[PDB]
Amino acid sequence: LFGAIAGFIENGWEGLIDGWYGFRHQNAQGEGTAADYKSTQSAIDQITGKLNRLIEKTNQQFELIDNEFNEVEKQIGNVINWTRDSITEVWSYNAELLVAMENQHTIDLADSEMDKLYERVKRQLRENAEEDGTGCFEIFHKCDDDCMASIRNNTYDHSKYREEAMQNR
Amino acid sequence: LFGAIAGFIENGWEGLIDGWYGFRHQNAQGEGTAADYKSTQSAIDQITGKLNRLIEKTNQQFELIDNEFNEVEKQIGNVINWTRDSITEVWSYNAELLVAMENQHTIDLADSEMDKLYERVKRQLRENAEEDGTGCFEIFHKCDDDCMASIRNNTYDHSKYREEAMQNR
Amino acid sequence: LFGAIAGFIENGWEGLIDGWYGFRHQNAQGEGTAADYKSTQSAIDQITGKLNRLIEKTNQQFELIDNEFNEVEKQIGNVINWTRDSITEVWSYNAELLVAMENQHTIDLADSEMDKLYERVKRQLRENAEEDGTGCFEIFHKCDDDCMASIRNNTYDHSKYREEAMQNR
Amino acid sequence: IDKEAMGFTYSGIRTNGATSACRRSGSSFYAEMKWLLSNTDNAAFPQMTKSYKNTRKSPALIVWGIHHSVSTAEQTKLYGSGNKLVTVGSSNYQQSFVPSPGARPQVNGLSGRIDFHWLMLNPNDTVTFSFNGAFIAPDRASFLRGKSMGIQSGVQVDANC
Amino acid sequence: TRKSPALIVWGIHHSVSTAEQTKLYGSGNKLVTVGSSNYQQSFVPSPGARPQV
Amino acid sequence: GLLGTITGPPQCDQFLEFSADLIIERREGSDVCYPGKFVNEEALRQILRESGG
Amino acid sequence: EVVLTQSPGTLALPPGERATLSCRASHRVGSTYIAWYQQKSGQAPRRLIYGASNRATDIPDRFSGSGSGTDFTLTIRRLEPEDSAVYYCQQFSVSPWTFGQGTRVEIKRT
Amino acid sequence: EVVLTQSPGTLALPPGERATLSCRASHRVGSTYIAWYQQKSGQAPRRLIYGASNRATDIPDRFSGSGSGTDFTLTIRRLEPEDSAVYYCQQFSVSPWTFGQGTRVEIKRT
Amino acid sequence: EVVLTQSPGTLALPPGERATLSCRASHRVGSTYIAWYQQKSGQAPRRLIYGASNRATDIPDRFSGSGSGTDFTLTIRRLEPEDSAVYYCQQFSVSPWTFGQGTRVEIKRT
Amino acid sequence: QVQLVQSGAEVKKPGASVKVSCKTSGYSFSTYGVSWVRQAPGQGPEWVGWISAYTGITDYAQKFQGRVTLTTDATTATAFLDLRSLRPDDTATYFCARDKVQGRVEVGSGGRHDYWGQGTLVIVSSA
Amino acid sequence: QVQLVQSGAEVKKPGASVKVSCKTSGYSFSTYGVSWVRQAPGQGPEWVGWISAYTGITDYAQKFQGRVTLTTDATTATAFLDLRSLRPDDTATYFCARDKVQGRVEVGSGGRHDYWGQGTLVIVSSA
Amino acid sequence: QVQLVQSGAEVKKPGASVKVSCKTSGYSFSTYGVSWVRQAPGQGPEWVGWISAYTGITDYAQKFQGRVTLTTDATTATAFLDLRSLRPDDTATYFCARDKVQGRVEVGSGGRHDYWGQGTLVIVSSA
Ligand SMILES: *[C@@H]1O[C@H](CO)[C@@H](O)[C@H](O)[C@H]1NC(C)=O
Ligand SMILES: *[C@@H]1O[C@H](CO)[C@@H](O)[C@H](O)[C@H]1NC(C)=O
Ligand SMILES: *[C@@H]1O[C@H](CO)[C@@H](O)[C@H](O)[C@H]1NC(C)=O
Ligand SMILES: *[C@@H]1O[C@H](CO)[C@@H](O)[C@H](O)[C@H]1NC(C)=O
Repeated sequence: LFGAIAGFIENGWEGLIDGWYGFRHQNAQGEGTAADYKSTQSAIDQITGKLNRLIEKTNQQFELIDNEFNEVEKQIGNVINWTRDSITEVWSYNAELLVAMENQHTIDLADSEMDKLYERVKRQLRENAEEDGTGCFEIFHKCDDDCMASIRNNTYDHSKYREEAMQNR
Repeated sequence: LFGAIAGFIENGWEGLIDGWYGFRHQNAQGEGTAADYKSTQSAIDQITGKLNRLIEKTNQQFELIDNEFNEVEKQIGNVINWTRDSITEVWSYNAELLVAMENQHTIDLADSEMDKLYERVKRQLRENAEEDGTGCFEIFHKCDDDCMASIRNNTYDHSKYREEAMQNR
Repeated sequence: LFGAIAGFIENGWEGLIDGWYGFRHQNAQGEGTAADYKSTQSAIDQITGKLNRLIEKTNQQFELIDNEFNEVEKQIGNVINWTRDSITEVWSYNAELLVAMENQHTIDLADSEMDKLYERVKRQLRENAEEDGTGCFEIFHKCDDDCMASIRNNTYDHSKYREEAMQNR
Repeated sequence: IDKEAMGFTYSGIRTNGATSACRRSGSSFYAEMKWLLSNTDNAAFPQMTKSYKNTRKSPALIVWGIHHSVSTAEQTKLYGSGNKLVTVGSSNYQQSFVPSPGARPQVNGLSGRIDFHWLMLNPNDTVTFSFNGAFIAPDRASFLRGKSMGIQSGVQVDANC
Repeated sequence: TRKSPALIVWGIHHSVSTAEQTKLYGSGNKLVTVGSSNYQQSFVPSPGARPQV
Repeated sequence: GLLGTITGPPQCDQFLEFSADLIIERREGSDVCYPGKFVNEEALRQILRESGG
Repeated sequence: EVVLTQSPGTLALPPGERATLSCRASHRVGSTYIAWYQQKSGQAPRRLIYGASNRATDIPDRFSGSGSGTDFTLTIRRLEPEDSAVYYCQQFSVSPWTFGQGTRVEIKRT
Repeated sequence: EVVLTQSPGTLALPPGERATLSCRASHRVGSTYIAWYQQKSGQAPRRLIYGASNRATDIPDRFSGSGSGTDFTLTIRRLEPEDSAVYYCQQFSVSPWTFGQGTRVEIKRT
Repeated sequence: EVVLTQSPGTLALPPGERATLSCRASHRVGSTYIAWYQQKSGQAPRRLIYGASNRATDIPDRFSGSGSGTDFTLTIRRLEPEDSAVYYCQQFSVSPWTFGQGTRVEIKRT
Repeated sequence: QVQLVQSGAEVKKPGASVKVSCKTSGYSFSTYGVSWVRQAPGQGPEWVGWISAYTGITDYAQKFQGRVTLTTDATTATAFLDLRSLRPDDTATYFCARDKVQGRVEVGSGGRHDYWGQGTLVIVSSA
Repeated sequence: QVQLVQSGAEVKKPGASVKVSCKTSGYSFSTYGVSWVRQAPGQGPEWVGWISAYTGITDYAQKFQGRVTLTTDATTATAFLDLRSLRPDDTATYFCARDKVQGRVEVGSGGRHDYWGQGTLVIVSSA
Repeated sequence: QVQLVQSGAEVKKPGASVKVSCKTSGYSFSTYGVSWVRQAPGQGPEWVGWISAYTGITDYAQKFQGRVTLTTDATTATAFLDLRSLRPDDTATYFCARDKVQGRVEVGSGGRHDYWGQGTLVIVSSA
């Protein structure tokens, strides 16, 4: 894997239909859940990049070289069949390896994006919060809805809550 | 690489024949070393997954198209030889690239698993310990054998040793 | 990606012509910038490893099998053309996938090396500094030029500045 | 392969040519083939025409032979003078054959040669041989039984692996 | 006389017998030679009985 | 013409017994002086091409 | 899940003849994750083939498995009296590990 | 950046004949990131083709795009009077998203 | 480690003839990591070939290296008097960087 | 029915600041975002910039970097194009076009400049 | 000699809880782990669940998730199968089989259901 | 003009410590680093060790691990080879060679043992 999407974060949120990643906060005003648009779009861009690169066709034209109606001579027929089968094997190998390799990277990059957003919030809170261990951040200055929103759009000033938080350890 | 198996962890333990990853603790009761079964098995599963996918053969049957005893005509012979050599080149390329790519991922995923277990323990201790820098955790509440075992099977309650540890910084 | 070269570190230093990675410190003695030789060379080694593996040619000799001057017979000609085109497609596919895959890994491993050096310094400072969030470390014991140099060549003793730093939080 | 008698009866010729090259009792020939001669040690070979239908579900392997004598003298001794023609007809197939008397190097002590030609008669399709000499007729046709693989080797067979 | 190659085709007629061929064209060996720059070949008829198509 | 080195028409007099690691054919080449052609000419060219002389 | 469907339901053949048993998967399974079993009335199923073509220990060489992708075959080259039983194919590539419904083999002659 | 150069500058053809418009890129662009547009004097450009060969909604099937790599083609199989306009090709694989200078199509007969 | 074994031990050939020197590795080495050296009695070894086929600066074009995998060849197309020396092949793909035991080249005629 | 309706034509003095609007109807907003193309009189089309209505991320061409600012609906699903320090070269027809799927993975270029606005002439002169 | 010996047959009332054992001899424990298969009378075999004796990780089929619990030796290398809320459908023969290499990387499926137990009939009825 | 000039020949008693120098001119220092090769009288060449003048990273052969130490210029661009516990086997000619591009990515082996020193005989005997 990477840094655990299916690790310390135990499960995903089926209720999160607003994006691919997001925050779920809890305070004195109730329950809150909002998606993160930029990190979601980062993931979406990369996968879209893959798909559009993979979904593609040749502009190379191949013709008929044997005959379904009146069979060609055996010796040239067997060479042709032997060659075609060989190309089939190569493309069968390429195809299955391609898809397998891409799927490994797709899953891992999604892991990557989740880890990147997570450790970003961690640096965003400085010493005002502590790592829960399940992807959560226990805040030590009772953050209100406006405070939470400042964390979401990366504007949270750590040094304006620092005194209160470090006191409460 | 990833996050350093052959980095901040300077070397491996040849004495660790119980698993692929593990803990080595030191306290007032003596020396201790035990393997981690789950993270080891995670690595073993992934590698086994690769090997069983890679070790495989065709169910495609290829026949004879030239002759070792009485040589075929030169022109069809040269086409056949030219084609076969070409397929050989493709499979030689595929093979060496496959193995090289797989080996890169095998090493890196083993790195990944070690990093995942490491930073898991880090979150498991909260503020009761500090990062040594060589993969160790200096504990500030003199952990006994039962305390160590609670860290090994992910049950260690950080808040039951928190007071003593934060006092000792 | 990985752990952000083009993430929390907002941009690179065009003035850094001494290496690929490095430090830029600020204290009471002025402005300072120096490269890190070992982590740079790690990256350079890996890329050089790729290139020398990729830049290569066959020792397989291929001959002429058709004729530019007096054309071969149509049926064998069409088989030959069909086969050659097929190999072209395979090598065209292999080539573009190879380069694309390598470029993805090159960028990511450079990311890896930057993250490895960064989090190494983080463990090197222990509790004497705090994470800025832009790749910087705010030091709490006013580090002089000799102190900075000790951080650069991995000799900085954290416990000789610990008291002063933890006091200043 | 599974053979099948094609049923070829003749009249006004011989039908039992042989050679020391094919040894069984003494001089023999090809088991599945018949060396058609003329009656006496000369005289003519009356232009004959023989047919055979493939009444089976799969294609029939048909094979025949043209005999190239050591000389034009030997060919007249066998079949008679004048040009000898062998035409072969079917639905897919359509060809003809001419003998070529001449001296060749001795193989198995002989300087005469035999070209073996073959066609694959389709189901319900019929093949017909027009010939006036120098003809090695098939006694039986062949049919393929199913599917196999063929190898060429210089090592022993091991039934235990 | 044209800028591209010309597809030329001809036919050799194999009679049911040598009697029919003499009736059509006359006795003796019948030869057809065909010549060009790249091409160079010859053809011989072959009277005989074939299955009826 | 590469085949000319076998039959030996005037253009090929200097090549009747040649030796090479690399043999190069030119478009002006000609296997023939008296008009004619080779049966299975491309098979023979490929033999002579990898003959060394 | 992966559905293993066997055919035929019942196969009746005289002793010393060749029996061919099919197992067809709904999804492409790697050859390594396929096994064949024999079971007689009352006893535990003994493993005949593992990995689609590898014979298990002390299994007679008249039991040979083949095939790949979605089509797998257990061949009894020459039937013996004690081969009269029920035969199951199994997949354990992805969970749930599923079994075929089975094929019964019966012999002949009164 | 990627330079799209179209040819010809001006194409004049009678109604019902076949028009072929070229767009040649400086760099290899994936077929998906290429579009063709029609524009008449005064109005907004309507999208004809997207992805190098896919027809846009309600676009007549006489507009067909083809090609790959660096050579792309918009074909008007049979010209109609209302096809007299200017035609631009566009690339949006890598920014800046660039346009071709255009090709004008004119009809005939007095 | 990687063992480079050279052949022959000693090669004696008249001046102006073609000399062929072999170096056979135990393991597959990439062509880039192979070098050939010349050494005369008393002096330092001068580098002739690097990367299995690239001539070093100011090296005569009668020294040409070839080969790949485990078989590498240094060819002296036409021997000169000053070519009488000892020739070593070297590998530096994986450490320890190993040398061949060498091949001595001697000339002729009294 | 998806339609892009832009503001009316405009006349500005050189060195001033113009603001063209683009009202959105038919689709949902923040599912695509907008590309802007401008066309000088008698000249071809040239791409100006793109903004996501989903993320807010903008991408400009080098020519306009520093004097162009793209924004999106206060809440009414409408995109704006703000140009300033208007040269006489900036005299052109400014088109907005709905462009590129956002909060979703989709193959192909079906949502690439698929619907355009009627246009907006911007005349930059002093007279 | 590897052998799997299960406990004796059992009769339970509907809604009760059964417990089948599986004693291990021959191999080492925690080197494989165990698969469990059950067979209804006159019916085929169906996989129940798997447990690692090395890690303790269990994997059940959806049908039994929530009322089946697999465990392993207190220290005596033996595996247990605990079913509860026994329906009349749960009437079957319960087989344990040694399954899948653990603390080691190995190619192939040689250690997949390689040795089975004799079986254990579980009759769930009230009469 | 790149040239490697080594120190003069040396005679040491067994069990002592020798120190060969290698002065660098022509190129820049810390752009390559140095390989060391030694040659016993009448024998072939054998690689000793390599040191980067850019990073300082050293790589020795197993035979010399623990009694060889390679270092580089105090500031004067010169490399040193320090051997100790000198056996009589250590009697050889010690060559230094400029080797392997450092602070830069480059294809090929053009900078691999491209320039050598004249040599330095080290005689280890008691007489
Ligand atoms: C080649 O394979 C085709 C099916 O793809 C088959 O119909 C044909 O008979 C084969 N060729 C010969 C010579 O049998
Ligand atoms: C093709 O290669 C084989 C060896 O693989 C060789 O024996 C044969 O002669 C070659 N073909 C011709 C026409 O020489
Ligand atoms: C095969 O392709 C070549 C160009 O690569 C062409 O000149 C030749 O005519 C083609 N073959 C035939 C039979 O047309
Ligand atoms: C072959 O001929 C028989 C006899 O008329 C006829 O019944 C049968 O359908 C024919 N089959 C084929 C394949 O022509």
